[PDB]
Amino acid sequence: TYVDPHVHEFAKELDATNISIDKVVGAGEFGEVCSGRLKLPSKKEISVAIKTLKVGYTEKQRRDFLGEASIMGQFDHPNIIRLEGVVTKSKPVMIVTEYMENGSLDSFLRKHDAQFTVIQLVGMLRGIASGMKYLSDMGYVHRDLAARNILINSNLVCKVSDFGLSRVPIRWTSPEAIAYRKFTSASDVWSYGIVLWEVMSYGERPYWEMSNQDVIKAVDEGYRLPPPMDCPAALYQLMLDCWQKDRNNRPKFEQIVSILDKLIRNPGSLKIITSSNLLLD
Repeated sequence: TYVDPHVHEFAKELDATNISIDKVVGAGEFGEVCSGRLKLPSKKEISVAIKTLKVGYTEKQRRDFLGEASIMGQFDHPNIIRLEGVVTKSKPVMIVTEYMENGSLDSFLRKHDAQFTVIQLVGMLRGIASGMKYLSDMGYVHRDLAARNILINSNLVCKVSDFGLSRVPIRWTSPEAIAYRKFTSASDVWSYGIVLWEVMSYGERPYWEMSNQDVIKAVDEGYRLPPPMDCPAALYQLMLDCWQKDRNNRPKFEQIVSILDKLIRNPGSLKIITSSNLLLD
């Protein structure tokens, strides 16, 4: 079980002598983002992502910044970004996480439109579902599950990131969560359906640039995102199931993992294909 903080309980204090910065990767919400190397206590050296808190931060910025680490540090799963530790006893304050060579999944897929096999895409999707199954098992609702918040490593393994918004983005949010803030693991399953569409669409924006008001109304009326080009029937059906109006009828993450595993095991089933406008379901 996840425990809501809203920390040294769940984050290791790293010695900065063990951190080296290699590359600066622009700015983040709270400070700079870079990558580098971390020397572990066993002397092994690994690549890491490093984020710092800006000079002259406010106490609220510090709390929000480190709050993400206190959440991430609760999880230890191959499809959830690993927290290596924090530096708080010296400034700038830092959060150190596993390095992901290929960055955010949506921007990565946009660079490689139609360049992966359907089995490669399903492998990515299975990793994301496995990470979500763990988070939901822990009682955590993500609330911001989207391809931009999944990171992908050199071996194409996808891992859930960005713990800033959840606890024990209209296009990605379930209708009930929009209507009255009913956030549950089933609203994360809705979001997963959107990520499934993003992946199969190679990082197309869900609902493109539709007015937010129209995204809300259309989805409420029963309209759904259309099948991506050449989308396996099984995967479009999975999207539709994740997008059931009644949250009790959506699959659980465990079922999603199971569905994907069966597709990986019988790849011929992916050969059955479905045949900027929404479809009435």
